[PDB]
Amino acid sequence: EVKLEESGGGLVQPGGSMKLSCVASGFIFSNHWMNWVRQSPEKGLEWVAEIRSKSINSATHYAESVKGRFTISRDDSKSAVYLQMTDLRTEDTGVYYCSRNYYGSTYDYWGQGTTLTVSSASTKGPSVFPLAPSSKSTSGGTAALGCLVKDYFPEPVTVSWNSGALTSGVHTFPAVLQSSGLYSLSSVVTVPSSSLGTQTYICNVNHKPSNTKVDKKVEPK
Amino acid sequence: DILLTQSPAILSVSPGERVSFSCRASQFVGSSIHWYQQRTNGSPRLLIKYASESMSGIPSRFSGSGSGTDFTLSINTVESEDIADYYCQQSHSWPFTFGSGTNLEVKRTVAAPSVFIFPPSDEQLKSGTASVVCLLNNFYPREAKVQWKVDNALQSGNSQESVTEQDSKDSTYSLSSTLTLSKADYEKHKVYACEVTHQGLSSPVTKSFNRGE
Ligand SMILES: OC[C@@H](O)[C@@H](O)CO
Repeated sequence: EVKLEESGGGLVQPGGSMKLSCVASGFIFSNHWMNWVRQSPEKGLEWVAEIRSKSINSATHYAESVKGRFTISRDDSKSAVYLQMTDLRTEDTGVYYCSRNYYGSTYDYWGQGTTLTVSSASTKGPSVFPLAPSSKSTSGGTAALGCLVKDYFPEPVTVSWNSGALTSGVHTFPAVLQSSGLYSLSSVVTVPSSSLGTQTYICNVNHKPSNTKVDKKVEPK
Repeated sequence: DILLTQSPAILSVSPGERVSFSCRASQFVGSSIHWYQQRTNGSPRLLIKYASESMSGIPSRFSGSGSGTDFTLSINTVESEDIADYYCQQSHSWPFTFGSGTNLEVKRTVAAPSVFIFPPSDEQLKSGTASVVCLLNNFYPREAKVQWKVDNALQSGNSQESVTEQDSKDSTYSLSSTLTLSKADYEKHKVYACEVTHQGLSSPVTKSFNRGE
């Protein structure tokens, strides 16, 4: 199994710096070309940088829109590829994917992405409130419950239920930007109404830029 | 640089039908077009390389064709699990470029939403704010109307809605509407109601509660 795992995203002021990392496994790392490809609502999928093998001088190539500001590097002893970003701009905001390109053809493996936000605003961790089940959130044999993840910045937060053991029926809604400048979202799950008060439901909320890791037990009302 | 034009940007098809995605290159790219699938909250997955060679593990209903500047991705019988965005990519010349993507919606029979309402939590109320949430779960088609009434007074400008992307297991959408009030304005009223209209409902559905019950 090939795996690529990015990290290092977060919030940075305009003009600031930030270094992304990616660790690879499942192929002979030092023989292959590692890439960063970013994604944003405005520009879609956009190749950013490539570093090729040590055997051909670890040659680095950059998209014209980041040339001079970004530096890609690799450490073959760690199976790591890095992206040092400087003089960051608002338009650099996006999801940054670590990706392998098969010698100038397909991007045949991708990581899961790490999110970069270039903004003058500050980091704020979320507050987490239960959306408690009751008869008012029961529809026949289905009950709904959830978690309200309120007043955080920047994106993203991840939510899981019962430490990931509960995935069926879960909807985590796209975040909305409130007038305050802070994001807000709800994660809900639908369950059998008979399981209210007999099964435990805990939403696990993670907001890395503020190092919030909160588990919230959601109880019937 | 080579521009890949993917048009149309949205496709909507019924299950069991054949669907075709179009990718046109502004210059000759030979056969060096690659197709990717990106599911909601996921990463692009390689499907076809070099216009028509499907990768190992891709279901056989996927196939590609074309050469020169005109390329097609086909799904000969579409299922809900095929709901995603589809991107093309050229590696004929540097730099490699991607199309803008086409989104695939798979139609289904009309499904009225289940409607649920949640009062604000005691914890949030202690912080001075009351958020009331109305959930419209697993409906189709996407269009739905949500109105907040507080003691039968229609509310305006104090709510926000968020809609999920179409679900690949059952082709439905879900929607949340959050009404936010100060604790002071929350305590000045009693009845908090959520009213939902949708193609699948024979008449509007109202979910409500009395504050403090
Ligand atoms: O999440 C499915 C819900 O409708 C349950 O009643 C079925 O087990």
